[PDB]
Amino acid sequence: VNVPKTRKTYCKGKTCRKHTQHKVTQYKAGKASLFAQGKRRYDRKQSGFGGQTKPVFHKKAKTTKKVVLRLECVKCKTRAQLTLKRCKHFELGGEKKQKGQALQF
Amino acid sequence: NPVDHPHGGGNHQHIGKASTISRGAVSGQKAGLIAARRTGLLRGSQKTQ
Amino acid sequence: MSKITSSQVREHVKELLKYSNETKKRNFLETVELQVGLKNYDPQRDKRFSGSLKLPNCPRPNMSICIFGDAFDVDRAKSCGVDAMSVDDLKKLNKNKKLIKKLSKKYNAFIASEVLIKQVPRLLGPQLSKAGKFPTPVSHNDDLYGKVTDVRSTIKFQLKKVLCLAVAVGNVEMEEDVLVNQILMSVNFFVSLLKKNWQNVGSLVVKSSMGPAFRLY
Amino acid sequence: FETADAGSSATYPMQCSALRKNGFVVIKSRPCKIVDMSTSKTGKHGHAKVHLVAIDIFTGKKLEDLSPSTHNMEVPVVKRNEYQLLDIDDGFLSLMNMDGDTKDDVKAPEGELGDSLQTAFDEGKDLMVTIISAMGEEAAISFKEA
Amino acid sequence: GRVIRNQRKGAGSIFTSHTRLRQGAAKLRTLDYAERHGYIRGIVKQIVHD
Amino acid sequence: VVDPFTRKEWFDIKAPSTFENRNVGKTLVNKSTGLKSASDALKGRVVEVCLADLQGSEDHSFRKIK
RNA sequence: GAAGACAUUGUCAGGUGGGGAGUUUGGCUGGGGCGGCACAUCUGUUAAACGAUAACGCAGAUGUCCUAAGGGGGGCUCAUGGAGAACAGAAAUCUCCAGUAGAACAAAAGGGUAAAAGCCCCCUUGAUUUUGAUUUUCAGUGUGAAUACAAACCAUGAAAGUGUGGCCUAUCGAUCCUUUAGUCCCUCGGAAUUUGAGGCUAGAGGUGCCAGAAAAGUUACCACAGGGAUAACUGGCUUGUG
RNA sequence: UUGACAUUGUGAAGAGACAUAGAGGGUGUAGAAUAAGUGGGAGCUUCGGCGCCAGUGAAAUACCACUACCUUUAUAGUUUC
RNA sequence: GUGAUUUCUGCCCAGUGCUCUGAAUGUCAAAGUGAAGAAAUUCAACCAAGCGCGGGUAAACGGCGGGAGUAACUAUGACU
Ligand SMILES: C[NH+](C)c1cc(NC(=O)CNC(C)(C)C)c(O)c2c1C[C@H]1C[C@H]3[C@H]([NH+](C)C)C(O)=C(C(N)=O)C(=O)[C@@]3(O)C(O)=C1C2=O
Ligand SMILES: C[NH+](C)c1cc(NC(=O)CNC(C)(C)C)c(O)c2c1C[C@H]1C[C@H]3[C@H]([NH+](C)C)C(O)=C(C(N)=O)C(=O)[C@@]3(O)C(O)=C1C2=O
Ligand SMILES: C[NH+](C)c1cc(NC(=O)CNC(C)(C)C)c(O)c2c1C[C@H]1C[C@H]3[C@H]([NH+](C)C)C(O)=C(C(N)=O)C(=O)[C@@]3(O)C(O)=C1C2=O
Ligand SMILES: [Zn+2]
Repeated sequence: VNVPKTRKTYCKGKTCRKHTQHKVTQYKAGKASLFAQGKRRYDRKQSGFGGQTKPVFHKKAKTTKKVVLRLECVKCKTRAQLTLKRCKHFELGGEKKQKGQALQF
Repeated sequence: NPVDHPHGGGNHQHIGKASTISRGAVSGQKAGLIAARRTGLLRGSQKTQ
Repeated sequence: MSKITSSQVREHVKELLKYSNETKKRNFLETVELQVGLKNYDPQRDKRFSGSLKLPNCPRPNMSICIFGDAFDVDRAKSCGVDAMSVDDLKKLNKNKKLIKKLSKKYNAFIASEVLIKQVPRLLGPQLSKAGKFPTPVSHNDDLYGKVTDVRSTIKFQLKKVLCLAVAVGNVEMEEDVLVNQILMSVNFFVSLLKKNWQNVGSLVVKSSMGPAFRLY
Repeated sequence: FETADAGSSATYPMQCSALRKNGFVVIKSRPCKIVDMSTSKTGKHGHAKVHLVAIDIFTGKKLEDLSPSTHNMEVPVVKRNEYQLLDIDDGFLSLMNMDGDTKDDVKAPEGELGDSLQTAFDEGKDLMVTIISAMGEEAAISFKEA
Repeated sequence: GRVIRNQRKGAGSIFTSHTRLRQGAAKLRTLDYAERHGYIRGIVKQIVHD
Repeated sequence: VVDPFTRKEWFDIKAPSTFENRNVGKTLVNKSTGLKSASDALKGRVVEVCLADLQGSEDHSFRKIK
């Protein structure tokens, strides 16, 4: 699906509680740091003898992921997240479609 | 029988898997040709000549 | 982490416009050049990076553009004022090699038409693409003057065989802040097109037309 | 500056029985084309299991697989695209979309099909080539005279 | 499975060698001064079957 | 660059006193470096020469001495 | 006599390792198996004119697509047929007349819609924020979907109004773990400052066996607890077939 | 099985890599051209001329940088075989 | 592994094994090295065997299909 690079939407910041301009990006997940408490617990639990201790997911059924947009306001630099539905293809700011242009096979 | 040997089981007498065992195998697996670089009838005939 | 920030680029672009704007004021409009260079990218092995970016202002403002158009594109070119190159002299030109060489070397950017773009390989030869100049399509709805400015602004980072790339950023008399913003945007576009990003950028030079090659990184 | 890409694994999981002849299947992280299939009953109150023989298309390598017929299998979402060849450069063929002209990354196919393609382009006779795209890799598979 | 025949063979008991009718071990004369410097003369007296 | 012809040096082959030409000729061997004695590389050598060249006269042209 | 700071040996790390060890090897089902999904959903019918309602009943469909195919406003009327106009004919384009919808509304079916909900044009981002209430499945729990408001800020339009995604009915996901956004917030418990870590509020990464185990077989060498809830004889009801 | 550390002391010889600054270089056609390539570039300067235009060729000559590759020079040393 | 003697043991090294003085690190742990930081740490190169790429081996496990046209009866097809 096509979504524009810019969007006027509500800003939660205390200096601007009105509709302000936001740039639209995609949320890419973080680095999954090693010192998180669950990771340290997993390392201690996997250490030793006994093999794998927590389940590992195998039965993947869904192909798509919900896209979530990171909106950064251009004035207060505050960020927000907006969820858009399961789409296989995604283009930030692609070319706009044409109503009645000559088809080209 | 399959309990007594790697080659073992039946309904037909056959090896089942490749009879060329590794050199780096373990005990109980080395029933066959141990580190066979070549197999079959040889002709011929030099090794170091 | 962006290895290259504004502040050092502010200082280096101050000294760049210093050397251009009083020291060796010349008789023609010079252009700012970003020359970049890669380290671990092996051209024969990796996936080739390719991408064009429309600049927020203008580089070289006197590029020489040629319009392969038919009737509406040709008439729009006559209105605006760009050399329009119709199917007439194209099929009057077909029977040669030197003349297509002359056309390709004479006009630097080529602009096309949607209904011409498929038989450009046929009517012309592979020479344009081999040089690195394929005509960019222009629709009938698209305003030709606006797309001419578009093509005189677009910067192309594209690997061909080698590891040094060079792109014109802008002119030497435009204002300091837009030059800083443009060179930062072009650097970030290159880094975004890469695989390992700042890890695999290795060379970052800015220049205008002459000896002093003002390094950024 | 980033690159937008919705999370779309290039595999729909389908079924061992729903894979058919001339198929597409993922055997050990490689695309491959199902060229042979056989169902087989195991026991006496047993179920059927599927033996799959397929050819990896990007290398042309035979890969085999064995699974219970009720289990799910990854099926690559292959995309075949019909492009126009401008000129065969230094091993990396230049290719054209319907209007766009990026596609300059596909290695000129090293087989006899690509050698005959080179002979064709050398005596001109301009062609449209067919390119397959699947799980990050793309390859020219078949030339066709326009 | 089960411990197979070659493993049992290496584990001793039944698969030892029968040394009842064997003579002494067939070994050369040990190194000494006589063999290291000059020569020594022995007489082969009975050739037998091991 | 390896430049073996300046790495090497020339030596003079001389004949037993039964003959009349004392000078037989010249050879070349690598420099006497550590762990490799050029002198042992010289003792490992057999050389061929004409008896006409050894005795001066042409009556011994067919004969060859090693 | 031979080897020599190599090797052996000690400890970690990678590989290999059915030789060995544990464990698993879904459900429904006119017996079980193969097949299928009737396992999470949607439309018409069965369904017996409130609601509810079964079968491996029938006919089908879903795991998508769309920055417009969302929102507002304006102009027009759509299939089809007839009569005509160079090339031009059955059919290319243009008119006129008739035209209650016989078209279209992304997709399956049903419903709805004519100065529109259809087709073109203009502007936009209500596909936004804060939590509550209600309906459907329902235990009146969750998930999903939807309804009507409130406090804001907006869009559109002259305005009334409309708009909290798709004209309506489907298009989807808990704990634990990871990651991101918010205030400039809380804690690191002897006292402070920075990184780090843990919290609170809202999302995403996914469990399709869809209220959500991490999981291959064989056994005629078999074993146990059971079952006529369940098959292979006979009997019984029925007689398509004979 | 492979690697590291320890047992484990005492010495050589030869190679390779890294380490920063220079210098120099890259001749099949054709082009008068000694064309490693990419990019800007119609001006350039030493005031002679060069460059564009022309021609030529797979690509062009001024002004220019950058890129790798190769060769050595300075090269405290570190490190591996 | 096959199973006296006689006779013979055809073709296939794609798969799975097995093997190598084949080739370059493509991937590659711990320890060691360098950069940043106030450090915890993070990121780099270098990176053993192995895996991957290449070759050999079937008295290793094993495998050994189709479809057309084609000869004075027709029919089959030595042949293509
Ligand atoms: C001189 N070369 C041929 C050699 C010879 C021997 N052994 C002998 O002298 C005896 N072998 C003969 C008699 C010549 C057949 C050698 O024993 C060796 C080597 C070479 C080195 C190479 C080392 C190198 N490392 C430093 C990166 C390398 O390229 C590898 C590698 N990954 O292939 C090595 O393994 C290496 O470390 C190495 O082990 C070598 C030798 O041991
Ligand atoms: C497995 N190692 C111990 C080994 C052994 C032998 N030869 C033997 O069998 C040893 N037998 C002897 C000791 C000579 C009697 C070997 O002969 C080799 C090698 C190593 C390979 C490694 C190759 C390698 N890549 C391509 C996998 C590599 O990167 C290099 C390199 N450029 O450093 C190589 O040296 C390699 O290509 C290579 O040549 C090897 C051997 O020759
Ligand atoms: C055939 N031999 C001469 C050899 C040559 C090379 N070098 C090459 O092949 C280089 N040639 C190229 C250009 C890379 C293709 C080699 O690289 C090698 C080897 C063999 C082994 C030697 C091994 C030896 N081990 C068995 C005791 C050894 O001394 C060591 C060691 N302690 O360093 C090894 O690790 C060794 O296994 C080894 O690495 C070898 C090679 O890789
Ligand atoms: Zn704001």
